[PDB]
Amino acid sequence: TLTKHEQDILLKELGPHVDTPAHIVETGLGAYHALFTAHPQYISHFSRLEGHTIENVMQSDGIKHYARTLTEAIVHMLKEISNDAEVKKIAAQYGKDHTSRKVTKDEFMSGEPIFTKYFQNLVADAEGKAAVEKFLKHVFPMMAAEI
Ligand code: HEM
Repeated sequence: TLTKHEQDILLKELGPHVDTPAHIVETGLGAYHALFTAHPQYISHFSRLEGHTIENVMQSDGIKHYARTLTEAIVHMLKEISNDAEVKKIAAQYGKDHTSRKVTKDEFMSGEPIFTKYFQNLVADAEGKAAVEKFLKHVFPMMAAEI
């Protein structure tokens, strides 16, 4: 798992992407955009997005809700990453929050490489890009266990 320094560095580099209400939504939007471009069939699995296509999903109201809650969840896990017990608990709950019968463990897990590339591209440098991957590779399976 992340060392204290890796957590600090990642928080620093993600900070300017997760500060303002707008940036928090913006960050989440990009992640889902990447996800739906690779897997447009996942769109209909998000209840608020039903009927949208990849052509128009980014303009829905629903995607802003999802964008906000995604960014918030990622940041929350990052902030607790040095608390083994807490991050495990938070991660498990976020997995459980994926109640929809439309989403499976395997579908969830397929988002890992996509979110990894996205967040790596979003952060500034090599040290942050490596920390992103270590961070996501660690937390994806934690959440998926409860899906
Ligand atoms: C970094 C990894 C992820 C995190 C932290 C995350 C977080 C969340 C959170 C917090 C919610 C609840 C939002 C609410 O109603 O309050 C949610 C919903 C959802 N997520 Fe994720 N998610 C992640 C990855 C994915 C992936 C890759 C998929 C695609 C398989 C996915 C599919 C869904 C679906 C279908 C919902 C339910 C939308 C609803 O019921 O309205 N998530 N996600």
